[PDB]
Amino acid sequence: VQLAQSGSELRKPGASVKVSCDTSGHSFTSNAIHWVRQAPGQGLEWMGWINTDTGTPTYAQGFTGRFVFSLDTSARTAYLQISSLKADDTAVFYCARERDYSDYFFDYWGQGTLVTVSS
Amino acid sequence: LCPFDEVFNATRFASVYAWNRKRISNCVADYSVLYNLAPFFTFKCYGVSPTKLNDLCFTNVYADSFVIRGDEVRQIAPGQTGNIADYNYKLPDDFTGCVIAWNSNKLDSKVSGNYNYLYRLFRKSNLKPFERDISTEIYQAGNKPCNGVAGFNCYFPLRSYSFRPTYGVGHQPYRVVVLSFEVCGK
Amino acid sequence: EVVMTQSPASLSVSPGERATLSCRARASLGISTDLAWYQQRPGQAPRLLIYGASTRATGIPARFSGSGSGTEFTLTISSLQSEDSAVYYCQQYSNWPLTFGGGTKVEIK
Ligand SMILES: *[C@@H]1O[C@H](CO)[C@@H](O[C@@H]2O[C@H](CO)[C@@H](O)[C@H](O)[C@H]2NC(C)=O)[C@H](O)[C@H]1NC(C)=O
Repeated sequence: VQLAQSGSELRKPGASVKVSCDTSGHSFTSNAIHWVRQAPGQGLEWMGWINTDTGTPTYAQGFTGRFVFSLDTSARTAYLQISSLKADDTAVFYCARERDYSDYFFDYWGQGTLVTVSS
Repeated sequence: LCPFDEVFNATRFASVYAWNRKRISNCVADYSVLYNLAPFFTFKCYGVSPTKLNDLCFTNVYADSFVIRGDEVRQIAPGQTGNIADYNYKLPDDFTGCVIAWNSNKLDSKVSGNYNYLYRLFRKSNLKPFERDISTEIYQAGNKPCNGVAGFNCYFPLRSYSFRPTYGVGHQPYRVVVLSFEVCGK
Repeated sequence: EVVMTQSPASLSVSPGERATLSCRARASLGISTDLAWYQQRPGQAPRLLIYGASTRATGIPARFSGSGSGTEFTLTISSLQSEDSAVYYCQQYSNWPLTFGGGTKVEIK
């Protein structure tokens, strides 16, 4: 219920950021691990998901092109790639994993990784 | 506008033997959102040309959605025979509409096997067009009555698809949406 | 996409008083009880309160009772405590623009 992600990270505009999400703390009967973005003041925004053991990523309407989902060789930890960071891309990126298969609500949530775009 | 994205993008698709039927009435139907999507691997239309859908008005539009494997996608057509056509979903010989199917291996397949999708294997007689049979009575394949007890020559009519990612293209799950025409395009 | 209009945008109700949170979705055909209620206390990550329209997640107290079906959904919290002052989001797992709600800031008088 407390999937371990990576820590907060400061990246200059135009750089790239690596966000991890360790999932091996529990046993999951699901093939999907979802990514949720929360702005520093606004609400939750669903980014997409990546298919575990298949590696096929899916993105939302506004989170495509610069956002890349990737998995591990062991298909446990899921990585998040943001390239060409803008000054408005600072946010907290939550890693959500559903408990049962095809139950698309997120019982298990990550601690949250806050990327900051400044100088 | 018409709620096509409530139909094609829905998370839950029903098994083929219990296919859903969604009413689409009193709306503007823009069918150009269907053509220009990369994953739709079968946009087949019967009696209407696909490029002329935006110029036609229909009194009702019914969207039947279900999940089958790739090998029986060809079975969803007027005048077709087999397990899906005869026992699960029959299209009339004078069917006027479009059949849309796309591979959903990332959504409906599980490495340990997705048993959630069922199809009807045994039935006394072939289904009439657009007829739905959700009965799960024990099929009597022989002479001795089953009395609701499965066993020898007493088969449960429903079977499980067992979708897995490692299966071949023909064995992967396919999400099928059938549009029935008989709602003005713009 | 299915867009939620979660209202009121901010509540302020006394402890021990029912707080009704509503989440309407702009879905033509409806959701049919495919709604999930989350709770994000300041700081910590969101916690799944109610999956589906009515049934609650494991470990959730009986106060968090859910309701609604199709388009109009309502979450009620009975006998609020100081630890229920959080932000509540609603999600549809019906289509695949999975969308969260705008959120409701619940405040204790
Ligand atoms: C189902 O949802 C997908 C998004 O996951 C829609 O795909 C988008 O469609 C719009 C046009 O309507 C395009 O501008 C986007 O680029 C598409 N995004 C992706 C990721 O494909 C799709 O249109 C929806 N289905 C229907 C019938 O509207």
